[PDB]
Amino acid sequence: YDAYNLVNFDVPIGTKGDCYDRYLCRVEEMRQSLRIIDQCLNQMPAGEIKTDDAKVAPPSRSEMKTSMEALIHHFKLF
Amino acid sequence: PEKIEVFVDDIPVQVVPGTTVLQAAAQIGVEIPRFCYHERLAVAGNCRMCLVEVEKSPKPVAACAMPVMKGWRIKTNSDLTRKAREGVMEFLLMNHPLDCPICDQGGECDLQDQAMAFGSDRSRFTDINYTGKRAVEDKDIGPLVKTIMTRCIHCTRCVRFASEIAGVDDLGTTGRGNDMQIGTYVEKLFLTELSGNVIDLCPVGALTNKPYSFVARPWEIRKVSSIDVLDAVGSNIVVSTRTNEVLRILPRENEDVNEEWLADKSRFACDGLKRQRLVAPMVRMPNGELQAVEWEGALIAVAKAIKAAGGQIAGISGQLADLEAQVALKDLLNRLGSEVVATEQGFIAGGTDNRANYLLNSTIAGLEEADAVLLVGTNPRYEAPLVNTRLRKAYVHNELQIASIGPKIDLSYDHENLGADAALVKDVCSGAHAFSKVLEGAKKPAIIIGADLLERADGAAIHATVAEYCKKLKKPNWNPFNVLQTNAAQVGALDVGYKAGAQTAVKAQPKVLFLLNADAGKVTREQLPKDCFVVYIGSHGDNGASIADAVLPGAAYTEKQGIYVNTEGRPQQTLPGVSPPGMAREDWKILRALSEVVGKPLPYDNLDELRNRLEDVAPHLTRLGQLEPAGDAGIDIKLKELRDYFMTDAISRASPTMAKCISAVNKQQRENEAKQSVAI
Amino acid sequence: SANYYCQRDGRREVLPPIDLVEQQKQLAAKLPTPGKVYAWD
Amino acid sequence: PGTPPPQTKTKFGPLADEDRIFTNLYGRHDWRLKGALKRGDWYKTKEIVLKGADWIVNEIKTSGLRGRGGAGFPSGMKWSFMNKPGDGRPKYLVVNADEGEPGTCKDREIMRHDPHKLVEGCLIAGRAMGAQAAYIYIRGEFYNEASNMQLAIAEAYQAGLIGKNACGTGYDFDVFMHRGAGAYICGEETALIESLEGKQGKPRLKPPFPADVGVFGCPTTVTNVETVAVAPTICRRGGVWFASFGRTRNSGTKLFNISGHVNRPCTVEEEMSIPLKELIERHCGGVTGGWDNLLGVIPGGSSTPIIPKNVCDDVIMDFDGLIAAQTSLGTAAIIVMDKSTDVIKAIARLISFYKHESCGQCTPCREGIGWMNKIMTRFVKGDAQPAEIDMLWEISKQIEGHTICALGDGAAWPVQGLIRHFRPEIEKRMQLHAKRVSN
Amino acid sequence: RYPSGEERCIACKLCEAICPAQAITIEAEERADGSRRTTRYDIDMTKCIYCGFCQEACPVDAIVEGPNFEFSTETHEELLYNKEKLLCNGDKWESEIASNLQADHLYR
Amino acid sequence: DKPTVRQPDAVARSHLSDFGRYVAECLPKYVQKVQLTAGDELEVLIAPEGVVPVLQFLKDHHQAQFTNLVDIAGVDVPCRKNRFEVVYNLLSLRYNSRIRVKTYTDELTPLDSACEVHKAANWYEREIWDMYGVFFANHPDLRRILTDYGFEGHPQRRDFPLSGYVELRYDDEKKRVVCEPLELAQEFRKFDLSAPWEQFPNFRNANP
Amino acid sequence: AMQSGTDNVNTWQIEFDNRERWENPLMGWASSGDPLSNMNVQFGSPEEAITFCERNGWRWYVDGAAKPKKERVKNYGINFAWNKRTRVSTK
Amino acid sequence: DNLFVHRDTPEDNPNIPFEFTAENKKRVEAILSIYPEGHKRGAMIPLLDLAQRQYGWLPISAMHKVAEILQLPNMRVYEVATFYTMFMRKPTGKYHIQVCTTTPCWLRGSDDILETCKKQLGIGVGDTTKDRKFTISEVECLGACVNAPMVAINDDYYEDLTSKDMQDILNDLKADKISPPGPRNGRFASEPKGEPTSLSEEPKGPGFGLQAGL
Ligand SMILES: Cc1cc2nc3c(=O)[nH]c(=O)nc-3n(C[C@H](O)[C@H](O)[C@H](O)COP(=O)(O)O)c2cc1C
Ligand code: SF4
Ligand code: SF4
Ligand code: SF4
Ligand code: SF4
Ligand code: SF4
Ligand code: FES
Ligand code: FES
Repeated sequence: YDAYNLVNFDVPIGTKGDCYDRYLCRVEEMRQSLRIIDQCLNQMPAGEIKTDDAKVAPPSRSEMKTSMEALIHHFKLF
Repeated sequence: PEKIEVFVDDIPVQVVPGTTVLQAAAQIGVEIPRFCYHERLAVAGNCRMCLVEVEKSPKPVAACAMPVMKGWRIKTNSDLTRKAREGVMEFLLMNHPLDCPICDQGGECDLQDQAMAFGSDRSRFTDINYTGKRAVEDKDIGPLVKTIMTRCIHCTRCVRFASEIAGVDDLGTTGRGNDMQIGTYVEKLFLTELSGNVIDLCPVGALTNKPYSFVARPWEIRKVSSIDVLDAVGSNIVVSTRTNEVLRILPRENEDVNEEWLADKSRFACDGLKRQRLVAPMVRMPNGELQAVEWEGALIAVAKAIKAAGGQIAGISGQLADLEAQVALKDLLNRLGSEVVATEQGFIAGGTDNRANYLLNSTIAGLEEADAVLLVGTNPRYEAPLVNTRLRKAYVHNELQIASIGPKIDLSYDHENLGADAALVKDVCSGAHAFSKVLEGAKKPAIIIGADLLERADGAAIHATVAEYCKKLKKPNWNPFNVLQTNAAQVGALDVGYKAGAQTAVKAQPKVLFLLNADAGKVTREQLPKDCFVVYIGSHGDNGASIADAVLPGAAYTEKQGIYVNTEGRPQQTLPGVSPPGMAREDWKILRALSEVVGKPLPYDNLDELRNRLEDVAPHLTRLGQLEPAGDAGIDIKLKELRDYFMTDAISRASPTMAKCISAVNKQQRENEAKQSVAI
Repeated sequence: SANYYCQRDGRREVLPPIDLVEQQKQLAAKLPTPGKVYAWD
Repeated sequence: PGTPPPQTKTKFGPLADEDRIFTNLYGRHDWRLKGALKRGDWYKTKEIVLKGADWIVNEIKTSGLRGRGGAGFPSGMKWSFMNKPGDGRPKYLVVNADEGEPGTCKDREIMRHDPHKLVEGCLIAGRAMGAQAAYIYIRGEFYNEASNMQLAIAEAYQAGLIGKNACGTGYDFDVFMHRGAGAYICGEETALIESLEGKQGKPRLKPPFPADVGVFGCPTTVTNVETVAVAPTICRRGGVWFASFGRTRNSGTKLFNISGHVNRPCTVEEEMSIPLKELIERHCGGVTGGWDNLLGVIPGGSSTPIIPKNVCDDVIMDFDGLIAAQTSLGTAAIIVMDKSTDVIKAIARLISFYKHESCGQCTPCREGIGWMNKIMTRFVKGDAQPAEIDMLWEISKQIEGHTICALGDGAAWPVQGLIRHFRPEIEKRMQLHAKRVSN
Repeated sequence: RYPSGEERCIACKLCEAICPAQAITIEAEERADGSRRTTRYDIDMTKCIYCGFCQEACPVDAIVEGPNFEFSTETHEELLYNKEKLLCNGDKWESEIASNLQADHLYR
Repeated sequence: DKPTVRQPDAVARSHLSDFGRYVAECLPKYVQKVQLTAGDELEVLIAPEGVVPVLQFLKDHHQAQFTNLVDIAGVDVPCRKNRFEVVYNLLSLRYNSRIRVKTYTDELTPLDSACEVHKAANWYEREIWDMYGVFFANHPDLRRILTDYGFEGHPQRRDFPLSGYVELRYDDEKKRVVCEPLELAQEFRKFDLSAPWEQFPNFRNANP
Repeated sequence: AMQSGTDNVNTWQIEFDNRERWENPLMGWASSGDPLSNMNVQFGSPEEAITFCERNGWRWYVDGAAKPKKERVKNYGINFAWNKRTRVSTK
Repeated sequence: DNLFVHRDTPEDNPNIPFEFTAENKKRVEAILSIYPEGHKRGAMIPLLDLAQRQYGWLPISAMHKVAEILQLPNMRVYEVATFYTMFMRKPTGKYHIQVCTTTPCWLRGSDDILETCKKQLGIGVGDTTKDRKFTISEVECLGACVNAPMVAINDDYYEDLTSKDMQDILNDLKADKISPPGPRNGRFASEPKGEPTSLSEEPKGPGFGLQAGL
């Protein structure tokens, strides 16, 4: 979900099932999240932030203060 | 009239011929978006939102003006229909102003909801940085209508409602092309008793409620269903209450009573619920002026005056009194040894026994099927204007000939004025008159008599003879005898057994004269004796409370739950929108508490046993919304102008909107008189 | 140009759920698994 | 039954002066009643209106006469809609007479020079559909033409040819008059119904037809001046002489007027299915600067799309050949444009004409026509992005077919033709403006 | 407020419609010159969750999240903000709010 | 191409359709209807007498190891005759899939507890009992898990008010936190956010 | 009545009677001690609402049944008619 | 800069009167008698234009007189006279020059004609002179499009114009002399100029081309 298939990481797996294995799994999750963060800063596309269906997402404030359909959708969706 | 087979949305339907594609699709549930088609107006094509795709056709068809034939396949959810609706709607949205945050119809605009439902999501209008958009000047309409024609989409709903139902020709569309403007060519006041409905009929909001200017928003509104008591129709309304405040009054849908319309006195009386209200019980001190007195002291003062009266008491019903308040007053007077009760508006002698003497026996829904109607001393467009809308519909749709007996009146349609002589109606009962042949030759004839003509000294005689004429002309499932009584409380009071006429309580010489919400001023201090403890149980008290000795407060029709019976005899129930201001209570609760203070309490404690006693006195006074038809029934007009129409009731008298309307109408009258007299 | 909402309409392409028993009955006129086998050992 | 016979003729170019329906088009003879009586007009009218309405409508159906006012709807089947028995309401023949399409001026010349043909055709067509009155709606611009028509109507009343006992046949037919004031939307059939009823403008919707509800709530037929004026020649010369000209479906004789960028402007009467180059080159001169200097032609008025030189080099000018050349014929108006003038300002002038002459009832025609006027003004100026062109095409696809009458269709068509043909002209002008504003 | 001095809030009530804790109460009447501007604009800051939906739902830039957060009160009623308190906050904090809106409007 | 429209997963559609026909064939006594919704989710609509034998089946079969039970959800729809519906969401780690098992239950009619099948139903079936009154028979201990100890009523029914019936305040006469009838300082402003125009024509006749 | 849509009309609902709403002494807010003023419960038919009201012990009443059918005909040809009073004057 | 709403101009108020001449009253009666009874509203357009045959332009008093004649309220006459373009609600001079701007007239140089007339009179478009003598307005197609550079002065067509030719015409009109209508290049009516390519032969009389059986 949400570009987790475009990033590469390892999954911490414990053996004993005690608190020490869960603590080591959590700190290893903190270690692998650093390389997911590294991949996310390494590849980031230049594009829009919201979906462009204006009936499910609020439009830009310039379009709201300039155009009519964006003002109607801003009024309705808010 | 065999039905034909139409496949709409690949779904079979059997429709009678002559119906539109929009009706044939609304028979199964799917609705086509519309701007220039109302169900009660003429069909037109000033917008093109009704373009639906029928199969094997080159062009889309306008669904609100398409007589469908045998075996058409209509595709509402096709790609061509959605592309056509998106294109036509972005054309509608090209020049419209970005006024939604400062527009009072925002949140209930049809353009916003159809832009979310059927329009596109963005604008392709790149020409707003240069050459701009269209802007037009605001037209000068009076104090009921706020006009900004920049928001208008030119659908001519207002023009069609003025030309057909309202009857005034002052509205029209001027010019050609983008410059068409939907407004009057000159600065004129669009005066009509049905002007408020145009605010309902504008789909976008170019025409706006001017009393309801910038007050609230549609999602903020709590909507409560009730009835209006200002006119005789008993029209179903919805009241906009938000945070203990009455905002506006809108029509409610019923085909039998109002048909989605509302009079101006019915609609713009919400401003009168704030001015001149009664918030404290007031007792007349021996100094000479009324002072605000707590509830227990006022109740024991009225009880002391009742015990000092010794059974010589009387009570008069009101113009705007509740049915349950009248029942509580009658039970209090009958339990205290008084057999006399009264009503402000008089009636004939002996008409209380049969219901059809005092009912509009032909249905308001049936009056649109009339063929020839005779008005005996009434002006229906100022007494009960929705009856005049029904008569206007029967005028335009059926070949109707109407004659009026009395002075010169305008009915918004043509009519033959027989004269102001009384005995001419006997000529209508003689058969020698020319309109009598039209009345006997009609398929569904009717005769309407005003209540003010029945209050006069001839009265029952004029009530008798035309009733005999009705016994000469009757059709199955049709009662042609009709009476139109302006007071909403009159029919309920005569249902529960009120002796009509304030003179019946004047001539009884009461020591304590009870009054309900009565501001007609038919009784004064000069007709009353030297000592008379006048107790006024009302809501406003502009008149009839200055002469009272114990001014008790009360709740208005939007602040209490009660029954009102309209002129046709159909009982309806109002609902409490807001709380009463101050320490005002309901009138039946006040009368029950007064009976408990006096020492002879009424048996009912809550509203349910009061409704049970209503079943005990009349079985047709509890079936709300259901009309029981009655059997057979056995010249000057006080209301002939609009300024006479504006201030009939107490709530309309206390309102500043009606005073502003009379000021604007009189200003236009002196302006027209000065421009006419400067040419002489 | 060439942008129509109905070609890219996300909300209006949602259908009611398909009755899977009746789908076979109206379309007919290695054991089945609910997904691929994942070895979590 | 009546059918158009097949043509079986290859070349439609040359004609003879004896086959001219309007022998006094240029007004070299007397326009009054004596000139018409010595010119063969008003001859055998009594027997034509005495032989019955079915024979007249069968003659019109046999000749295959189509519409001459802007539509390809054939006139005989249109006239056959009022052979139904009446329901107690009077029947009306209404001849529309506005010709407000730019380039369209033939029937004005028939008003000024051959009015008795129009009056005799009105009597013949009113006999053919059972009508007893004729309403002709002149514009207020044509004041001398309306004076000439009223003088001819007064001469026909004095001669006893119309009115009570028209041509000694016992048929009553009074030809009335109406003068509208400067509306191009008047000229549409239902708009001219609503203008004869006293309302303004505003065409009515289709399924109540003019043959059904019509003028004053009475059934009528709206016909062109040219169709009515050629009706006595069809009824007199037989059903095969009129069908011997043109092709099979498109048989007739049409007044073609050539205007703009020619050394001799032209208002000829010509056979249908003539080639365009032969029609320009035979009579009335030709394109200024030669045929190689020709940029484009508009084969109709402002309702029809433009065609360029390479398309119009081999265009046969009937209805069906022009539809095969992707443009409507409509009314006849040949606007010739050479390479010395830009097409963009002229198409913007046509769209500004449609913006000025729309009645404003329909919302796509009220709003999008002003939108297309703004976009065409920017295209004249050059201040637009390349994308707007195809988007402007989309605006045409949101106006064509979505409106009440065909003024929206007739305004979406020439921009469609301009985008289809002269798109590199728009791109070159816009690139020139971009290089002007960038540097 | 506008640079001319008129208050920005046109009583359009999208902020109260979008306020998830429903802190904002707006009551509006027509003013003497015909403007739409409010008679009552109350924000319950003990109910306000500081989510910023009102400034996104404001068509004009009337309601705004100021830079101030040192506004702890001794008394519960003093956090019931009136229209005059909000207008005084707009008068006091106008420079930093205008700088933040100038440096942040192209992101929104 | 449409990049603003979510593309469904076909390999989660075909496998779930084949498995839905499989579970309809294996249990005709309890399963009334299987449906594959938009979003590639499979729903099984069982009888109330088949709560235990269906959820056991999906627990222990070789072709369906729905051994994880993530949540038991109660929905109160007061229009229907059996107003409550109970939704068991099951996750299969072996076949990497999800299923939803839905049943209908009235407040007086008990339901079979799935605590013998999945032990997470030891607590989730309490929560619905705390919020709807759905009695789960043969439960280990069916107590009140989330609301107050003196709370009378089930709050997440649609016939229960939003602000409740009572409030709590400290009484320094009784020296304790006492219970009072509800009086709000500002009432809940009910917004009428109803769409007068229908926006989905595909859901117009989805009720029969 | 200011809208022509009817998608919010077809659903029946039950509601409770309005109670006392008063001005707050401190601020201008509206306060109500009624817990059930904001609770409207949707139903698809009146009879299911009757069953719900009798099952939960509430004292019920019905405001009014729905209108069965209003037969209306809309003809475009009546706007332009001969010897009829339904002829329009505008367009 | 036309306005589709009416303001209380001292030259356009309803205070000033407007009565039909007794010579024009029989024309009003004949125009009313052309159209059938019950539908006299169709006599509206040849009535208001008839006011332009008496007054020069159309005031609001003429609108009120037409509404009084037709026994219908004023707003129908208002909207009909506002829709059409010849009903000049503004003051208009003695000669109303109409210069066509549309494409078949624009192709042969109507812009030079418009600029020449604007230099000759010194007024903008849609505006009258100070002495109410000349009025200009850009106008759409009028017909007679064979003669492209035309103008229309007081419903008279002045065709086939040149800038020098219309300068001579305006110099004749300024000195009160009348000017003949028609094309200015020696051409009588609409025809090919120079050679009789069509209708050169004599027209055939009656009795020619008659089918058998008539
Ligand atoms: C906007 C518009 C304007 C028209 N103007 C004219 C006109 O000036 N003259 C004309 O004869 N037909 C005109 N027509 C065509 C008429 O609607 C009608 O088709 C024709 O006059 C009669 O057809 P006919 O030639 O088959 O008899 C116009 C059509 C439209 C849509
Ligand atoms: S009329 Fe409707 S679309 Fe126009 S500004 Fe008002 S709310 Fe917005
Ligand atoms: S003012 Fe309103 S009702 Fe009248 S045409 Fe305009 S949008 Fe329609
Ligand atoms: S297409 Fe335009 S010009 Fe024709 S009726 Fe529609 S609104 Fe009038
Ligand atoms: S603060 Fe903003 S969103 Fe709220 S009412 Fe005022 S202008 Fe509208
Ligand atoms: S930031 Fe505060 S006032 Fe604004 S919407 Fe959120 S909670 Fe409401
Ligand atoms: S409402 Fe049907 S086309 Fe306008
Ligand atoms: S285009 Fe100029 S008169 Fe026709």
